[PDB]
Amino acid sequence: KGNHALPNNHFRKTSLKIRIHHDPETKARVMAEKKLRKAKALFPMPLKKLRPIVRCPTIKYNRNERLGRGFTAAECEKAGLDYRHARRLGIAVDLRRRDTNQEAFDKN
Amino acid sequence: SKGTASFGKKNKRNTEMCRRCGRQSYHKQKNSCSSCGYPNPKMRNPGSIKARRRRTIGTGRMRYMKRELRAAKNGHKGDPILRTLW
Amino acid sequence: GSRKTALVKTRLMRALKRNREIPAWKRMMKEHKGEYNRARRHWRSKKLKI
Amino acid sequence: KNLRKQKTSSRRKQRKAHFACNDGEKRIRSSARLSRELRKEYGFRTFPLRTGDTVVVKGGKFDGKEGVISKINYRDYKVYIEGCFVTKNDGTNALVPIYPSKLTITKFFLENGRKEQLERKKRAREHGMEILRKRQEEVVSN
Amino acid sequence: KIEASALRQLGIKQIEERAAEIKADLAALRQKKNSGDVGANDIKTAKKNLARALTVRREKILEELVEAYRGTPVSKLPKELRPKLNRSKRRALTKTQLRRKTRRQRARMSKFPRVIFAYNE
RNA sequence: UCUCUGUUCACGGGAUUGAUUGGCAUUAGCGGCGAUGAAGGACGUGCAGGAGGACGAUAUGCGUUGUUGUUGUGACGGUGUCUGAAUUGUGUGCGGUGUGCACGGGGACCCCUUGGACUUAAGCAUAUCAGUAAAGGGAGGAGAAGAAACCAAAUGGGAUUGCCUGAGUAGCGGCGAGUGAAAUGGCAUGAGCCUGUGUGGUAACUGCGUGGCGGGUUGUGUUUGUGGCAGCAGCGGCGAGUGCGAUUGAAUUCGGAUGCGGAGAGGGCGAUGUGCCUGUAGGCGCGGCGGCUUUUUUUGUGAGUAGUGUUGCUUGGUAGUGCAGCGCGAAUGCGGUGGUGGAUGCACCGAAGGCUAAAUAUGGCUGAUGACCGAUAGCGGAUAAGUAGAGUGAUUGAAGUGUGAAAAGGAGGAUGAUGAGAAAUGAAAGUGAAUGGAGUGAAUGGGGGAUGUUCCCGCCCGUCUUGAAACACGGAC
RNA sequence: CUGCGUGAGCGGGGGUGGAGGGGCGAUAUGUGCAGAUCUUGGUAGCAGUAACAAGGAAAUGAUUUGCGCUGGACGAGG
Ligand SMILES: [Zn+2]
Repeated sequence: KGNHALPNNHFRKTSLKIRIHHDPETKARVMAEKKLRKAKALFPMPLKKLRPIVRCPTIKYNRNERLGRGFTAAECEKAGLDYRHARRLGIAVDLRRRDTNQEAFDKN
Repeated sequence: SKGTASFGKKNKRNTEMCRRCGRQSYHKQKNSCSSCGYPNPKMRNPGSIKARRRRTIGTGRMRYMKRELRAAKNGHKGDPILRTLW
Repeated sequence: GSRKTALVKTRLMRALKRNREIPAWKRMMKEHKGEYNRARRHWRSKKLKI
Repeated sequence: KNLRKQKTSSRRKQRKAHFACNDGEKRIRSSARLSRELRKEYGFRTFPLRTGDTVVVKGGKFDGKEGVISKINYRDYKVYIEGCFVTKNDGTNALVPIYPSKLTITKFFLENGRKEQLERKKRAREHGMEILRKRQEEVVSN
Repeated sequence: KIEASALRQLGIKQIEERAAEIKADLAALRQKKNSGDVGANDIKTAKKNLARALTVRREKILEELVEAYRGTPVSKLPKELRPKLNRSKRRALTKTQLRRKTRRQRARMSKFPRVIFAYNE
């Protein structure tokens, strides 16, 4: 009855479940104490690793850069280093990525 | 005569006390308890939602499990005499 | 009846020496006055079931 | 299962810890304060009670009396003192119970190993009043 | 009331014959209770005296065995002298058997050891 | 006297007001059973004892250690009748006759198997409810997953798991009712390794034992922490500062003074509280238990599998999205994939062996909280409640809180005592006694007047119905 | 018992009671009863009514006398 948009509300399954965390302020600060406790158990070394700069794929995001997963073995070699030894110095290495651009190879 | 007069014939007893669970439900001609399922090695699946909370962990005495819980708060040190061997 | 098993006899004995009122020296105390056992059974009204 | 240092400030939890604690904690909650002239020898304030101690009542119909404790009932928080009674409807007397926090200790009892309990607590307090002085005088520089 | 300290100077067979004397005066107290002629604290203290003599006797049988086995490792003790921890804490691998590595695998890690550094700013 | 109706006192019943060692919710940690005999059951234990609770022939409790003089108690260790997987058994590994392991309990959350109907489609059969409930097997503090035979179409990204956007969209569907993703982008957390082809100038290897036996060439190859670093919980103890006047049964009330504060959280005390007690803020002492942390040189492979014809199930997957039975059954400069069946370019990857923290889920237990309920509410259960009682059995299942500050005391009557007070408060329905008025008319109501009545008006409410005072239905209070 | 308000309702006085109770603005709702053959508890009329019992006697009753017909053992069940 009446002129309305046709409704599509899906509540026909009795098996459905609802989920709510009712106190997200105490949940955030309990996770920041966990994060500061790992940091001084690794004390001298900084708990995060150095990551490369990469480029977003399609034509919609073409003109945007970003932090990626890891460096390649050729980028590590030309910076005077072996990738087994870059991993002991807090540098992340990704052996899946391939090398196809010379400007981006130089920034990294 | 299926009413009052038929009740005067009911003097035979089919069950006895079960040696696993203690109810009057061990059927002697069947050789089987209708409550707990003895002599099957496992206990019978309860017949109702309330039946689960009438006989479970905690409805009896827990003679050993209470002791073990006090020992696991202190690292399970045992008798102080025998501690030299260990 | 006169015939009965050994396990039937020892449970009838336990039920028998339970059906008793609070002793008199405990009722005469200052902080136990007005107390009666209230878990009493009479053989005509309620049955034990073997 | 001691409960008198609960972190909670909930009313139902605090009344539950007062009316149902063990007998060890019923004795510490039955503690009394010392007089001025007895608090110059020992350094501390309140100490717990036992039979044989001499006290003084403060407030009520027995306000100002002095006597000796003849019986204590820690479980019910009741102290009986010789000299505070009433006459029943028979001609006989009976002693009246008083609450422990309305008494003041004067001249306590020193016979069943109690002379050493007072000396152990007199040493713990002067050792603790120096940790505070050294911290304070150095935090004076702080 | 006889003390637990007083019984800790006797031997194993001196305590056993001291426990047979307590059995006798319990037998006489059991007959006087039938006559309504027993005190109000008599049977209880004699009955607690015999529980003391039996715990001190197990303490001395257990000191014979702690000398009979001075060096045997815990696996090779009789099963009633081993520690009772948990069924689950008894089934688990040791900490030595959890951090072990193959010989080929820790030769591949010799040339690249661990470094201690610090990043600032 | 009886019937109806005023007034006062006494009953009857348990509403109302105020309390509460109980319930309910959210949040943080933990998730600790068993052949070294569990959970559950039966029977027993006190000088004088029935229920409950506690305990096991060492029985209404024993030892060590702390605190106590007390009906004593805290923290830890020992004992534990007869039963029950209940086993002096059955299956199985290593040995060669010795010695291990599995079984039961629980199952909210997790993995695997099996698998409904009510219901919606305004009927109903495909569809939907739903691969959900119930049933069965197997694990843990989490589990499962996981290091590209990937996604794509740019100048490309780069293991798994969770949340927001994408999006009620692309699509599936008696194209009906309905049903329904993912990639990219933005965040949290971040980590990668082991093996089947290892010497030949001599197995360089290890389960048992004290320089030996067993295994192994049809192929074994396994040092090391009373040291350091970071953390988490518990136990014990010390803990500042007060006195007068008025009212009261009693004051924390009211009126002058005088102090403490890193402590004016909360609770008790004859009543409404910063100095009456307990604690509180804040320092000291003592156990315990974990996490990281030791790196001799190595080269190469995964078949009754992948695929495929046919048959059945499943997915948004539309002409396989995935899985399985039966039958056929591969390759070695080779093999697989690119949202429409097939061909051919170009792009991107290496399956059919093994392990892997963290961010995620959740009955119960323990801490901390609350615009939650206040005895017909809140859990069935504020008490000797899964009890009393019912049923052949599987099962089923209540009702019941309050003397007082103090026992200072009562309990057939009368006379009395104690207390501030005879003692929680004590509504309506209905009744007894006394006393005022009226009546032989069913009663009760409105107007107008009056210490009852006399004149006028007035059928019993709610509901369905064209239409009710109805011989229409529900309604004793 | 008495005042104010068209009304829903709000005040004051005298007994009883023996510990707490309100106004005004915004905000959160398990927010207002005569009925549902409504739920649970208590209570009327009917009505001192229906129904049931009052077994042969002798001042007394271990004595005298009058009437009825199941009586005694084993098992199940208690
Ligand atoms: Zn059974």
